[PDB]
Amino acid sequence: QNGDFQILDYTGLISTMPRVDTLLQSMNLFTEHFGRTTVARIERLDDGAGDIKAV
Amino acid sequence: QRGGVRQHLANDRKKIVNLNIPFFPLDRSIDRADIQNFREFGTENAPATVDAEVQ
Repeated sequence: QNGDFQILDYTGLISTMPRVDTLLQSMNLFTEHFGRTTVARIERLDDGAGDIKAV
Repeated sequence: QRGGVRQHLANDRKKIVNLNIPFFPLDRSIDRADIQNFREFGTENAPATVDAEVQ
């Protein structure tokens, strides 16, 4: 800064970035579907349970 | 009468005209919303294509 007489040499650089979470992704809990329409359908089939008896 | 006065002819006639011409424009536009989620209205499930609207 005191003029061009003092030729300056290499200088380093550092940076900071915001934190990013990876817990849920690391756990592998979510699945991805690619659609066409803006609305997504969900279809939940429910089964029925029972116990057999001797005859 | 013979030997006296004579008779003379008239002259011709001319006319000139000028005219202008009108103009007829026609324009239209296409937006995303017209094909975003609208079924083609042809086959059962073919999505709407811009080409069909262009035609």
